Amino acid sequence: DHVDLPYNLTATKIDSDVFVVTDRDFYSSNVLVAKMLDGTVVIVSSPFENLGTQTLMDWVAKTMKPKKVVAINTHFHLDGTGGNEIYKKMGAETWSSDLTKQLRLEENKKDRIKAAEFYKNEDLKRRILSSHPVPADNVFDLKQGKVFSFSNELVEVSFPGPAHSPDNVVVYFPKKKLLFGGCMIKPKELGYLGDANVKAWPDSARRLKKFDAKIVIPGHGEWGGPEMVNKTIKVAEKAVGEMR
Ligand SMILES: O=C(O)[C@@H]1C=[SH][C@H]2[C@@H]1C(O)(O)C2(Cl)Cl
Ligand SMILES: [Cl-]
Ligand SMILES: [Cl-]
Ligand SMILES: [Cl-]
Ligand SMILES: [Zn+2]
Ligand SMILES: [Zn+2]
Ligand SMILES: [Zn+2]
Repeated sequence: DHVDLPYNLTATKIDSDVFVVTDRDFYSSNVLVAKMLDGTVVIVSSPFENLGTQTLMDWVAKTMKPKKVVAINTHFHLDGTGGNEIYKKMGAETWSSDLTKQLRLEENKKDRIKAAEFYKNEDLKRRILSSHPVPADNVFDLKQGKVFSFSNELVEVSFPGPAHSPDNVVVYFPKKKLLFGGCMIKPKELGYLGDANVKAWPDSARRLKKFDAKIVIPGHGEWGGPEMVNKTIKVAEKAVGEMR
C-alpha cells in the first residue's frame, strides 16, 4: 500500500508515524520520514532535486502538520544533499557531518554541464540543472556523530567507517527499532564505486550488526530486516576477493 505523489514519488507507511518516500525518477532513492511522539518530524536523506523535494515537503506539511522539521543528510551525493535548498526554504533544520558539507562544496566546484552529461534523459537533465545543491546549515564532527533528543525520544547519527562513501552515516531510532543504513546497505551488488572504500566496507557493515533493529532501510530498493546487513557483508567480501 502506497500513495502516489507528483513527480513520480511514492509514500509507503511502514509503521506508526514512519514512512518511506521513494523518488522513482532518480534511482528509486529512499527518504525516511518519521514523526516523533512530541510532533517533531525527522527526515533522513533527500530526493535528488527541488521538484521532488518540494513535493515531499508539501506532503509532509499536509499529512503531518509539524511545527519543527529536522533533516539529516546521509552523505554528500544528491540522494543526501539534493533536498537542502528546499528544506531550508521551507524552514527545516538541516544537518550533516562536517566532511559531508566539505565534499558537497568540493563537488560543486566541478563543471555541471560536463558532469551531468551521464544522464542522457533530457527531461531529468533539465530538472537536475535547474537545482543547485547546497550543504546543510548545521554540522557535527563526523567521527563523533550526533544525538538528537526530542522530549527524550532519541535519534542517533553515527559513522561506522568508510564504505559507499568516505562520509556515509547511518541514523538509528531506538524506540522504533529502525535503522536507516543508506547506500552502504547493498544486499545484492555494491553499485556506484567511485567514492567507495571496498576494502574497508565489510568491517564498516559489520559495525551495523550491533543495532537492535527490526527494520533496516537502504538508500535504494526494497527495505528489510536485520538480514540486510548480513547480505551486504557477503557482497562486500566477494568484491574484495575478486579484486584481490
Ligand atoms: O550505489 C548507489 O548508491 C547508486 C547507484 S546508482 C545512483 C546511486 C547514486 O550513487 O546516487 C547514483 Cl550513481 Cl546517482
Ligand atoms: Cl552555489
Ligand atoms: Cl551529540
Ligand atoms: Cl524511556
Ligand atoms: Zn501507484
Ligand atoms: Zn551515494
Ligand atoms: Zn545512493
